Amino acid sequence: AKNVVLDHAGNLDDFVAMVLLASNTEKVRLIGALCTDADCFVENGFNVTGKIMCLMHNNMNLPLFPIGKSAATAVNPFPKEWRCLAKNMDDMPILNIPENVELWDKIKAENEKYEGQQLLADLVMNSEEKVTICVTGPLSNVAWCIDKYGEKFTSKVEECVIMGGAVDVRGNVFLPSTDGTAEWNIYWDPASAKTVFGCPGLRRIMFSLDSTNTVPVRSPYVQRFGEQTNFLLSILVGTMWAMYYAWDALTAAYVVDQKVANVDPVPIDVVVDKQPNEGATVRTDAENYPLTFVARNPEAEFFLDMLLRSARAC
Amino acid sequence: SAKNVVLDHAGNLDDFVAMVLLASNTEKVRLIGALCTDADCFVENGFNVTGKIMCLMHNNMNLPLFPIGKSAATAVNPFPKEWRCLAKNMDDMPILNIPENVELWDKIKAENEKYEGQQLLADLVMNSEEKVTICVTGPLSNVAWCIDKYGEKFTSKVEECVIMGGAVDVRGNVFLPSTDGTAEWNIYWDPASAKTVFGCPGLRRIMFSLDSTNTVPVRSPYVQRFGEQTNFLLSILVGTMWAMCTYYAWDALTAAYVVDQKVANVDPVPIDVVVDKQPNEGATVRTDAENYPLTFVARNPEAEFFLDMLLRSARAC
Ligand SMILES: O=c1[nH]cnc2c1ncn2[C@@H]1O[C@H](CO)[C@@H](O)[C@H]1O
Ligand SMILES: O=c1[nH]cnc2c1ncn2[C@@H]1O[C@H](CO)[C@@H](O)[C@H]1O
Ligand SMILES: O=c1[nH]cnc2c1ncn2[C@@H]1O[C@H](CO)[C@@H](O)[C@H]1O
Ligand SMILES: O=c1[nH]cnc2c1ncn2[C@@H]1O[C@H](CO)[C@@H](O)[C@H]1O
Ligand SMILES: [Ca+2]
Ligand SMILES: [Ca+2]
Ligand code: NI
Repeated sequence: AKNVVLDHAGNLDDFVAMVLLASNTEKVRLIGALCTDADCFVENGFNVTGKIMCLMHNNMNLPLFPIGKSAATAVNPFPKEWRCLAKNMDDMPILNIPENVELWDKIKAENEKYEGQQLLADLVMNSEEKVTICVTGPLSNVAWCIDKYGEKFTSKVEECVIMGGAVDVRGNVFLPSTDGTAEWNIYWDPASAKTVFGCPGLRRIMFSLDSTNTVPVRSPYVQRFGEQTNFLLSILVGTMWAMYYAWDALTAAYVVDQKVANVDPVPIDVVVDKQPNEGATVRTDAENYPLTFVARNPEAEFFLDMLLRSARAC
Repeated sequence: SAKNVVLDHAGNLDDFVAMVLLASNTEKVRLIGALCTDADCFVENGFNVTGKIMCLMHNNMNLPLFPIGKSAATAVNPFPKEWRCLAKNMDDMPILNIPENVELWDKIKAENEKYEGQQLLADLVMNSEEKVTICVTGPLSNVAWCIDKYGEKFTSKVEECVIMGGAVDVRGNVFLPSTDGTAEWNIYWDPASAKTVFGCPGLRRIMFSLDSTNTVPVRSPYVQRFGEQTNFLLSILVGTMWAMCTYYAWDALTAAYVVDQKVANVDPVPIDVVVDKQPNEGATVRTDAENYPLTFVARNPEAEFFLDMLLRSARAC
């Protein structure tokens, strides 16, 4: 298996992505996770990450791993409308079985002392083999590592698989001050995203809205987790999807198996100016600008089957 | 021993916790029917979630099946709502989509699709051998329709109506640019129907207004205790519903009273409803009209008793 670190923002799909990575131990060795106070209040996101990890560790062969809270702060905050979703998951019955919460209470102190950004840097730089970073939240943490360590960090990254942006499709950030061209993860911290997408020597796979828009969350599919209620992960995943696109989950599925999508190189820049299109990921013709491999035409059925099967790991 | 009960609800998360409380306490309650109104949910979703809960309960605790109808009631004041979706999410929850339960619901869904909720309530009440208790957790439109159509022929068959709604000596929860914050949502949705119900003589009414429901909030550590009971389908269900709206136990408290009146003492108050288009439209006010019908308003509910009742009830299966 290959080493993977999950850098997420604590929304429901970030957690479905976590389940996908953690459950596929033959292909992925999940060596760490960091949570950013973005799509969630870092507090609850950290706790849900820990509760899911402990539920899996006590039920399948998933080694414990470090979990760190990132110190990253937003340039433009997510809608408070969907930030406290990690708070709700923190209270779900399936994540509060006493034997699992007891394990989390026993290992929480070791994890509370990590600073997420430094943890991402250390896990990547100190690994024997290269590490794949699955980024389902903003790019603030990867940018921080690039700024502090440069090539000492990027040379140890196998690839960075990123959920974010919108290249040849409309974005999803519709506010009185914006024009709808930007996507939320990039809009949260444009400058950090600029740093990541313009870094030479860093291989980037980009799951922008171009690909995620083609694999929507539909009721008949979500109801199939009801056929697997003897599996804790199916009660977990079905409950989170029961609450609009499998953005982060698609991104993580690619990490598990690249047959999820073909990718095409595009030089991607980011608008960091305080304008209506702030956060937009745009094609640039600047000479020698670094290429990003944008996912295209994802294999929907393959992904949907992968998630249902993965949710039977325990 | 058990008494006949009909649940008249609006499909939000607490309407469903109320349903589980009534249905799980078979020593005390015989649930003979339910109707769903297109108020705090899109009614088709509320209809399906009611059916799916009933079928899970029939297959796991022998709950007898009963008719479920969608009401044709339309709002006087619709919510400018972004929360009428907590029935849709629910319809897709894994614990309500177990094959053996979905198969049974699919088998009986067409028969229930044919009912019209308002007429169904009237028929359930009027054709019953023993009197019927109506637990109303959504707006009062359906009870009002029955009173308007059948009058005493309907009310004489009602044991009592236990209603969640209103605010008597505390502020309300309807905060809009044109309101003064003294009205509560179930009444504000259809004030005229509420006025009809509260002013009907010869109808016994118990009222769980914000005065009592404000005293029992949904708190995270208590909700997390349902995780100690995941071997019970109803604990995964109730816990999941209270988890996503950690909010008060408005409807659940109302249903708990139907199960055991020790949940709260009640005090008689003559209640009128503001129907004119004023800032306090929908408010429940104490009227001084001579000989006006009394409503028994719940006071100082037994919170610990209620919280224990719900955790216990959720171990029924
Ligand atoms: O409406 C929403 N609800 C929950 N999460 C959302 C929503 N919109 C965006 N994201 C979050 O931002 C990225 C996609 O733009 C994904 O990483 C997702 O977690
Ligand atoms: O009466 C009905 N019978 C069968 N399905 C129905 C009915 N009403 C709504 N649906 C809905 O249409 C799809 C199934 O054809 C499902 O989405 C179901 O929720
Ligand atoms: O008690 C109250 N609390 C909060 N807002 C209120 C209350 N009463 C009336 N409004 C009104 O509803 C809008 C905010 O939702 C404001 O326009 C305010 O005038
Ligand atoms: O903020 C809210 N979210 C969801 N349901 C609500 C909210 N406020 C009120 N109710 C609904 O209206 C009655 C209490 O006024 C209860 O019947 C409850 O189901
Ligand atoms: Ca995310
Ligand atoms: Ca209600
Ligand atoms: Ni239908």
